[PDB]
Order: sequence, then structure tokens, then C-alpha cells
Amino acid sequence: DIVMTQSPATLSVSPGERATLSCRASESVSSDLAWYQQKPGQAPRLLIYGASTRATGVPARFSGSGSGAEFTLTISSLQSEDFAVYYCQQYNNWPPRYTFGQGTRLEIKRTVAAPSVFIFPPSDEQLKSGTASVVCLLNNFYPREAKVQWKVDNALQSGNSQESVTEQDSKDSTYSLSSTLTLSKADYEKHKVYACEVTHQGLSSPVTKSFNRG
Amino acid sequence: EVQLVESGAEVKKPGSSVKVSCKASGDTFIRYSFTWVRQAPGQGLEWMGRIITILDVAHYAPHLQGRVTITADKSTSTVYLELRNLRSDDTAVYFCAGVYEGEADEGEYDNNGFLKHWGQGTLVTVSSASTKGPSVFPLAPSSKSTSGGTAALGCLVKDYFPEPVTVSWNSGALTSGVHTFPAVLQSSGLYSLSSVVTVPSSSLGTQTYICNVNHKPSNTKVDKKVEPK
Repeated sequence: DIVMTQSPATLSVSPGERATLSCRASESVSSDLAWYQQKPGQAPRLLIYGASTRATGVPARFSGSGSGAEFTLTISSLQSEDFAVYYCQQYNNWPPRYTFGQGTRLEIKRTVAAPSVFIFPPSDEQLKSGTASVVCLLNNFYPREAKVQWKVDNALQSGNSQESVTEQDSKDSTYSLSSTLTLSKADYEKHKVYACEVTHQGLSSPVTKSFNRG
Repeated sequence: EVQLVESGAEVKKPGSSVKVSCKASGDTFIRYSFTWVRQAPGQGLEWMGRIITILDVAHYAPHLQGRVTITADKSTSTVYLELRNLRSDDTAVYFCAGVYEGEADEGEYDNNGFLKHWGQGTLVTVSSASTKGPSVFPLAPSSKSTSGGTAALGCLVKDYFPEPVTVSWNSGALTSGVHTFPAVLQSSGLYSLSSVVTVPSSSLGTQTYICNVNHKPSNTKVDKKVEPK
């Protein structure tokens, strides 16, 4: 019944700088609180446990602080490898009913980079299939916040389409959206112009890139 | 200092039951209490339960009581996690995790909640869909959109199942300057991702672009020539 809330849903900060994470707990969990670190596609990593004690073999930059219902995994000079989602685990009640925090992404904050929209039409081969897929890539950009709109014949219709951002990269450290309007065969043929409006923060103004069937 | 190994990823259908194994090696088995931690795609860790191995007792997560079980075979040194009545939401990567407890074989027991040793993770896809290789569709390089420097093109692995899928360009060479997006679950029950690579236009017509998509599950390896069409 214990709720563990990690307030900073997302924390953008730069390497070398100090990053701070705060795990909020329902009732008191005393000191039975651990912190984990998860790289995309990896098993978590036990960082801290018992609230303020680092796990064997862990960088001293990770500071475990707190007790009661207020814990803090503060990090001194954050590191390139220190990018990951952080999790707090509560394990104080008994019977065992341990709960995890909802997370916190420790993303690298960099320069507001604008997205270069590439609209890809549905390959005829794919259209011969029975459907059509218009891919509207959004290469290398930062604040993952990038509202995209699919306008069919200048129609703000918003439905049959599905986005997919990528993780933070290595070198560039940017994101790449990917909105995909998947229409039919008889309705793809029923419409003329297919536009994709990207409204990014680092975009001086809305940038519509489209195409007409052909 | 143990090393945990898990059973293979399994594709189970709704209302079924799945059993994931977890081999514990590198130390004294009974001195560890093992915990299963599941994580749905995009989602975060959810405590499934923990077995106080030596005692052969296991407590579970409220929202799972009844449909989950944790057992351990001290003989073979394995831990198991069984979920019955599988729903779609149960689809997740089930992690095996353990922690040392102390000379438990001697009465000493710390009974730790945290998890020091984690498994490689086992993915379980609970869906009504059926195993089916993908279909790659080339994304015509923006020739009438981008020029002057480089142009971006790619592939569109559509309608595949269960998961996952690997992607490489030019037999595995042009893996640089590529942004392979995480797959996405379509209403049909199938997934579909996309791979792209922003490369110089002046190289369109000599370096026949081909994304190499593989899907071991269906055992269907696909190659598609992305001609600057």
C-alpha cells in the first residue's frame, strides 16, 4: 500500500555537473530504501541500499541520503556513463510488499537543436500489400518535446498514426521522433496531399513537410 | 559473487501460464533470497515477489497473489517464476534478482529487500497474435526534399511479431549515422519499427543501400535494397 513517488519525472543536466534525485514515500519506510540505475535494455543496477550505503563496487559520486519518507540519491560530478533511469525501491514493510518508484530519466541537457523533418511516402510495393505507411522522420533534436501533426488534405485529422522517440544518443545526445500515419489503400488513394507539421521548441516556427501522391 | 541465468523469452497467449527459470551459480544457493521483478515495455519496475529460498517460503505482490508463484530447486540450483491466467498487460521483461542473506545455512539471515544480483531478464509476450516474420519496405531517400549535403533514407519493418528485431545497414557496415526506432505495437497486435540513416546524396547510385533486418523468432532474415528510387 506504500507509494513511492520520484518527483523529478525527468532531469536534464550536463556532464560534470551535479544531479539530484528525490524519492517521496507514502508512510515511513525507515531506512529500507535502495536506489537502482537502469540503462536502456539492461537489468537494473543496485546503486544504494539501506538508504545511504553504496553497493559493493560503485562510484563514490553517487550519494545516498535520507531516512523516513524523504530519500535522495545526489550525484556530484555526473558522468557520461551516469545516464540512465533511476529507481528507488522500498522494502521496509513486512509481510513483503515492496514497491518501486516510478522513475526518473537522467538525460543530458545540451543545446536546443532543431529537427530536420524527412517525409517518406508509402513504397508502392507496400501499397500493393493493402495499406500505406507515411513515415515522417524527425532527425537529431533536443527537448524530446516535439509535437507533430498529420494533416491529410490540410485536414487536422489526428488518429491513425503512432510516434516513437529514440533514446538519447552517444555523440550528438539528441532524440529522433518518428510519427507514422498508416492509412488504407482506398483511402490513401482518396487523398491528395499528406503533410506532417513539426512544432518543436528549437524550431523558429512550424515546419510542414509534405507530398502529393506521386 | 553469483551470476544469474534465465530461461528463454516465451510468447504466451492470453489466459495461459508461463514459467521462467533462473539458474543461480557462483556461490551458495541457499544463502540467497531471490526476487522476481517484472517491467512492462516503457513501464517501470514492479515487485513481483521474493522467495526466502532456504526456508522455501515466498511472499507475493498484492495485485498478483493467486496468479503467481515462486519456487526454487535447491538440487539444480534454480529459481522459477510462474504466472497463470496471462493477460496482455503481463507482457513484460521478467527479471530474476537475488541478494546475499548471510550464513543462512547456519541460522543467520539478514532478510534483505534490495536486490544485489540481477538476471539478464526474460521477455514474455502475452498476446493473441501469432508468430510472423516482418516485411521490410524501403524509404525513398528524400531526393526532392533534402540536398546540398546529405539525405536521409531508411527502412520500415512493418507487421512483425513477437519480438525483438535487430537492424543493420549495408550487410552491417553503415551502422553509423543510423537511428533505429523502438518498435511500436499496432492495434492488430503486431509491432513495427523503422531504421534510417542520413547519408550524403552524392553516394546514391553507387552504394546500394540495404537494411539488414532479422527476426530470429520467425526465423526470417530479410534484406531490402533501398535504391534511391
